[PDB]
Amino acid sequence: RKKIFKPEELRQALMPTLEALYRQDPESLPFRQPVDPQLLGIPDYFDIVKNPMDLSTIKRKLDTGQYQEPWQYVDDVWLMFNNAWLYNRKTSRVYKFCSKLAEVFEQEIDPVMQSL
Ligand SMILES: CN1Cc2cc(Br)ccc2NC1=O
Repeated sequence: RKKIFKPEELRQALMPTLEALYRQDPESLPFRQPVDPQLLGIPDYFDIVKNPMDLSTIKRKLDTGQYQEPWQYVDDVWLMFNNAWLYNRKTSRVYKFCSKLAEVFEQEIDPVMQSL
C-alpha cells in the first residue's frame, strides 16, 4: 500500500528546510540562482558540472509539484552540494559556504523526514 504525497503536503513539509538554506547569509548567495559561467568567468563550469542545480530551481519544483517523494527533493539538494564540492577548490569561499549549507540542511531535514 505505497504512500502517496500530495504536492501540497510536500511543499508544506519540505519548503521550510529550503528556506533555512536561503536564510544563510553569506553562505547561500552563490546558490540562490543558476550558476552563470560567463558572468562569473568560469567557462569550464559546464565542462565539469553536467547536472546543475540551485535553490531557485528546487523552489520552483516544489511550487509546481514536480517531486512525487521526499527523497527526490533531498537528492536535488545534495546534487547542488555535490556540484559545488566537485567544481570548487577546498579553500574557496563557495566550497566552504557549501559545507556550511550542508550542515544546516542535515540538521533541518532529519526531523522532517521522520515526520514524513
Ligand atoms: C554554486 N557556485 C557559485 C559560484 C560563485 C562564484 Br562568485 C564563483 C564560483 C562559483 N561556483 C559555484 O559552484
